[PDB]
Amino acid sequence: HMAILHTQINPRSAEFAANAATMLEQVNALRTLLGRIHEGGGSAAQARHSARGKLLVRERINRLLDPGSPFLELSALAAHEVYGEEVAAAGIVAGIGRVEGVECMIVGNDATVKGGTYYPLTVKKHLRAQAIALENRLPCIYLVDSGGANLPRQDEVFPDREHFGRIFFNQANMSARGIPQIAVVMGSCTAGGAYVPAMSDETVMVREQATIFLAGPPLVKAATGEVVSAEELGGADVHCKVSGVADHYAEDDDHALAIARRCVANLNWRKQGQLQCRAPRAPLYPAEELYGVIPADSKQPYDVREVIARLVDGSEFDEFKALFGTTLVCGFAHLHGYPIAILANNGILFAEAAQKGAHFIELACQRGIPLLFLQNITGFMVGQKYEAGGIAKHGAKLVTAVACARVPKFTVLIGGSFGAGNYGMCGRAYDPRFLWMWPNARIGVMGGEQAAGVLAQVKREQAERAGQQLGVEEEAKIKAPILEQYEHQGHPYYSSARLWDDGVIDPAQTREVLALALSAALNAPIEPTAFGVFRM
Amino acid sequence: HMAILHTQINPRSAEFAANAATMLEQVNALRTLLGRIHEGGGSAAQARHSARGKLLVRERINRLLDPGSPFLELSALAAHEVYGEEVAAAGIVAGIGRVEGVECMIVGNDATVKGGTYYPLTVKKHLRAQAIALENRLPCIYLVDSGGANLPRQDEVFPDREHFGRIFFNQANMSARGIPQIAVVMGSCTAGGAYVPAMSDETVMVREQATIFLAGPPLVKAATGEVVSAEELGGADVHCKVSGVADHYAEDDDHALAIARRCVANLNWRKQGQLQCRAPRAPLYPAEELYGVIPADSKQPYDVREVIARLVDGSEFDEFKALFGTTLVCGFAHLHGYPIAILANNGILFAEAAQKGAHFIELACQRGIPLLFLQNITGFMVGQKYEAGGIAKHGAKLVTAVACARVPKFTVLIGGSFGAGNYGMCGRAYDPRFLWMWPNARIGVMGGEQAAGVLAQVKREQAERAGQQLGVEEEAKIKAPILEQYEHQGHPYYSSARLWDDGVIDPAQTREVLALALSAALNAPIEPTAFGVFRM
Amino acid sequence: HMAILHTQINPRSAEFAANAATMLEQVNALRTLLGRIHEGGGSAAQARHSARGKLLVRERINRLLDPGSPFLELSALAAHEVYGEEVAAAGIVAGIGRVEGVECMIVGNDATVKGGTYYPLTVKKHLRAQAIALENRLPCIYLVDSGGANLPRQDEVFPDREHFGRIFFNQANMSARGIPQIAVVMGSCTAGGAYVPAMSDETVMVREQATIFLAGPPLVKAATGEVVSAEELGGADVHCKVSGVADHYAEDDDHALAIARRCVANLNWRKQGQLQCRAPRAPLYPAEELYGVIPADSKQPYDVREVIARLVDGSEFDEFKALFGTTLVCGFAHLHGYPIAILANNGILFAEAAQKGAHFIELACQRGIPLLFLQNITGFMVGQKYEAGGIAKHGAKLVTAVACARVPKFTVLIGGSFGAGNYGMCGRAYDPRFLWMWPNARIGVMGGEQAAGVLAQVKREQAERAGQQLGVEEEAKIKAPILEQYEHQGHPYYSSARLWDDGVIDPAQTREVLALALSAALNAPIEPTAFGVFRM
Repeated sequence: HMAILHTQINPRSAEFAANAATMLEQVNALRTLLGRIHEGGGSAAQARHSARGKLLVRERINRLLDPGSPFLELSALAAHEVYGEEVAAAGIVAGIGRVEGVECMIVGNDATVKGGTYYPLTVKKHLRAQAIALENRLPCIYLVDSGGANLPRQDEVFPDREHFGRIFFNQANMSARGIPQIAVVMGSCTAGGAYVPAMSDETVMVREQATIFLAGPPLVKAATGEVVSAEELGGADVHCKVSGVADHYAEDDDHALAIARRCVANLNWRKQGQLQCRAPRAPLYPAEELYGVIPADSKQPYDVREVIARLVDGSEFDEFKALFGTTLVCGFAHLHGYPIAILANNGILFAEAAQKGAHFIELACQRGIPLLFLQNITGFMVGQKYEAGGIAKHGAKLVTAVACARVPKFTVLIGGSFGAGNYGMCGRAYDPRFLWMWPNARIGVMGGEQAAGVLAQVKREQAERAGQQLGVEEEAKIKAPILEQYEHQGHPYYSSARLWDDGVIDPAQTREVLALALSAALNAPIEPTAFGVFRM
Repeated sequence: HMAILHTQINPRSAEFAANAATMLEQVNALRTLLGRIHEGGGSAAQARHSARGKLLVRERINRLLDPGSPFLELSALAAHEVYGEEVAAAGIVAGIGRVEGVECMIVGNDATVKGGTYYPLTVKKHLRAQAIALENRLPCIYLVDSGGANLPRQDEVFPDREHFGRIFFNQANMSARGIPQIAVVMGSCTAGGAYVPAMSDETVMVREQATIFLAGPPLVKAATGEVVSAEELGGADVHCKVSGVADHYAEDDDHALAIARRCVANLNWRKQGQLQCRAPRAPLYPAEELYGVIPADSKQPYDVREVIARLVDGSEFDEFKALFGTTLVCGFAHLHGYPIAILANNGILFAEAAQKGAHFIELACQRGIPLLFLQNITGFMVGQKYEAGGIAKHGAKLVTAVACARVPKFTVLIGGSFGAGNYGMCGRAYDPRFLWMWPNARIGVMGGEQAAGVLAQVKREQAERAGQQLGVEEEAKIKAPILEQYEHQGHPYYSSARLWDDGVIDPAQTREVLALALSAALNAPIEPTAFGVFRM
Repeated sequence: HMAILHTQINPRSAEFAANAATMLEQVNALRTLLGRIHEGGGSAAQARHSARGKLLVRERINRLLDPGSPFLELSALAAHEVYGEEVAAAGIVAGIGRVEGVECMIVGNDATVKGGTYYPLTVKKHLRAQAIALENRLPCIYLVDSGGANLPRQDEVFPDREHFGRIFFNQANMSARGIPQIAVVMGSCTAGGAYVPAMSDETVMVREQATIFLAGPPLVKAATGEVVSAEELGGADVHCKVSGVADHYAEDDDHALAIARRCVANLNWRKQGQLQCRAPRAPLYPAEELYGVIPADSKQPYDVREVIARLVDGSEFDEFKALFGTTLVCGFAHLHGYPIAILANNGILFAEAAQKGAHFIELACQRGIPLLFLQNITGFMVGQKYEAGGIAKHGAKLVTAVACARVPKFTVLIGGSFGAGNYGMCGRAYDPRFLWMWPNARIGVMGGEQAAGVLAQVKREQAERAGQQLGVEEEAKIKAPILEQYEHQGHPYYSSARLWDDGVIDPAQTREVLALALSAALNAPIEPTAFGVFRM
């Protein structure tokens, strides 16, 4: 009770309503866009797929999952506005859900989106799902239905370390670590794509539908003159009865998914992570109040404890160093019964805030407690006295602690994510198990207004050094392209299309997403931490 | 002696001379291009740098290295023809050489190239050098001299996992593993760049020259009105005497490099890798004969043992399964006294060749012997009988073995690198410690001629299904853009500019590069291998 | 060469001569006192011992050691001026020397000193020798010749954790760790003392001389009326032929020592510690110049680098953070070829000096380099701004680093050792492998002058609050007992008598003692370090 956060927010105030209006405009747009993405290649394409007697990928996932199972979908906005045409969800629906009680990473190709072909971001998404499965020890189920690669961009799909070949490196190394690899082939699987089922531990194929071959009919004809249909070349009868490239023969998609559930039921699976949990308790304030907590003006300060109060159990928060380095709020809580250690920005980073954050992370790592980072950061304090005071080495303490911490880390961008502050708050390069972004958030090497000031601040010198002065409209016009660049490149949709995050989410779903992610992370053991040299 | 490879090549034949002419045209072009890249930002830029009393980056590396030390330079062709202007070596010179007898990874910014600013490929190159240092346990020395980031492309430099923030994640985790991180600041170091020295274990700064600050003079003026020079804000006096962000105060570049050598002399360094070596012996045939070994026609078969004979000690090679799966040559040898296990393409991959290769890799992993992959691969055999014979699962055995092998692996692309064959031969996604490409090599998801045939093979159908036939010139014109795409995207310069490889090399330097790489790899221990499930 | 320390000291100056006079007065007194202690119980007692046909303990050690072997003697000043009578070296001569090439801890009772009975400090000395053997992995050889315990002080010899019973706990646990325990019984061994040979792995006894029994003749007579001589009760014939309490029967002391050498020759001993060493080089300046380096006034500042220059190889020293936190000098060197990391006081501790020292210790622990602490410390800076600046938490960083460091640590008190500064500089509670004290050094919770000021500063208030003032002689008389207390309790002889150190040494022998200690420490492996939470 003494740890309870008492809100100073009034859901009925004019300020709260203005904040909610600004946030809901973005949340409503996100819901509408996700609804469109759910349709894949669109009505006509979905109809052609169903006419082939195939279940759509989202229906396949629905039937694969235990009835009523939550599904944490990853990167639904992948590829949004990137290519010359729509490539919904980058052509793959991926996420974590329960199958025979086991949390599995499910990756399914959407053949209604450009025939299921792999664009550069399709590869990135398949690889990110595998990184999450490796880091959290999640059995993988690949629902294969892909017609090939985006050839005009083959140089961005095939050769490098993070290109298509890495999918198989990942399958083999996960299998070697005892993380089961299951493939369900439900359509085309050609050339290197054949290694998805061949390099899976168990492989199911749908008869008179699925095919697997290193070289398809056109290439066989071209190279040998041999004429053969896809079914005769590599259909289910060939691979389940003769070659053994597959292990289970399914009558149709529904049967294939039921066999995949049987495969999971026989994994003898045991979760290895352990935390001291409490009975879950809900926060004391409704999640939808988060819509009115963030000021409509992204530069306006507010008490980030108001966000924490709506995410944690019983709105209880035991704050660490509450009166020191007050621009970084740190403290312990529970979320759906799991103990968590929270770091949340509450102003510009000062050296004392970075010192505090590093010490707080040392406590969480000593105790094996997961870390939650709530980012709203524009930068550090500036000026001669701050640099002389060593702000670079104090920020370094925080970054070293974040980088070395081995407990599961989770990051939510609830406001700005700019410059070096992103690193100290566990941005994407610091491997939080999952990173999500709210619809109001923005990210960039610097804020657009700062970047614009430099082109302006400079153009003025070029004018003065000519006995002239820049006018008001003149300066506005000079700044325009830069402001536009940062708003475009920093928008949640731009970030999410490129997988700089695992999803843009409705703020009111933050607690649910974190609860599913924490449970998933506990399939793997909580590891001890070794810190590198701290520059004192 | 019984293991000696007796050549069937005649250095005086007309065929050998034709092959040599074709190869030397490419080798001569590579040498000329490397000579140009050595000049950095060019004559005028190098002159402005020297007039500031600064040593050029390659001269700094020359003085840092032990006298006479070989230097294995990484990715000199980075960024070639990628941006709208020349960005020589992507603005960083990186490589491995001896400093006080210790093999160190040296990464130096070239301030004569766009002020040392970080373009997207500059970040990729800095990260690749750190991956090599982590994987081979090499102390790192960063010669910092960078004016910032390529802002128009900030979205490709800053936010994601493989962007700028990963440099610090890497420094901290290497420090935690006991791989020393040394920074020598010799120019500008601003914003997030300040974390290079702040997050190094020991940091040297050149007085009245080097500066370090999270926010520079322009930003301090804009935010507080405070006017301060770069030297007063974060010069060596400030950071060595007051803040402690730096640890060593240098009088000039020469002194800074001498202090860096003292830092390495006190690392108490011991190499952890061990192999049973023999006294080194040279091959029996001159390295320059390699220029005439590769047929001028890249599609013409030749005996790859002729390449092996010119790379290994005494030209001795103990071949494994010589008469089975003969399109993949496998065997043991020594290179500069180090035992190695070689896999080299000698035709199209058949199931038996993949079976053989997987078994051979099991022997090398059981014994702790490094693997060398010589790639010249166009694909697998095609047709109904090959797919029914399980070629996909036999290829899978090879890929699983390559992916799981924990002994040091090295890959040289000596011809084609196409499709799934790239994976089984340890392409970039399989983490060979180093991967190099010869000047005649080509890489792609498929060969340009195969891709062209599909657009053609198809356009003919569209014509026939119209009672028409495609003419000879008509077909040539249809195929032209595809052939061009694959030759452009598959050229060694295109691959190397993007770091799909660690360097395009003169074939005659292959043995030397491999000897330096093998020695470097032995700073780390040789690890045991755990294989995933093999699909029998 | 660039790392060479160039002295600013003139061996011919008047100041140097004054310093040397003050130091040599103390060094000469120490040599004379050690010469007296060498005589044990004195001429008559040594004569009675020799008349029994027994070799004196120092002659036994001389014959046990390899010819020419150095001997690092521990705590020769133990018990000096503690009891009502002389108890030279607390009745035990202990130290490390080579026996059949193996560095062994030798502990020999001196039966000429109070019949070899154990006074409280005799127990402390025996236990300290065993702690050094356990921590450095040194085989132990106990030359037993003790008549019992100092009964009037039995409560300080027998019951507690650090009392006599701990000797056997130590023998058993060292044997369990594979650190050989060898006993050579050369005189009396009674009651609990019988467990020295019974709990040794191998035991030698001198015939018609050595005896072992849980209860001697007087007690057997008192309890059973049985009359038996010591020889008949527990002589060598009884224990080597009948009971098996001993394993080797010796004709005389000389033979017993030769058998002990055979026992060591068969230990199959291998040293487990490894460092990257260099060829040893002498310092560039004579060791005897150290006599003139320390100012005659213990409160006068001097450059501690002048001490370092006369201790390390080639007088080479690579200083870390030379211009920051300048009151704590930190840097790397070699001593008799061994790499070492030195921390040396050079003024009052400031927060920056403590930060620097903690960072320096992190480097030494990361690299596995032994630490050398040269203490001359009076305290930390005082006042409101220093406490507000967090001096307590910055000092805490240094103490945490010292406490957790697992590399071998060595401490030499070359001046003051006062208050909390003692802890941060690796005082006795921080387990340096060895701690020595120079003859000019002083130790205390605070300096005598500060303690005296408080009694005075206070007595003045009591006088003023009475309308009176304290006179000059009055104040001097008030301060007298306190100044006397601290000079008496802080003198090297007082510390050494109580084993707060392992020996008071001639400053010119510091390098030799450290070289023997470093070699000894390398019998054990160099262990990695785990730091506790650093309070940032």
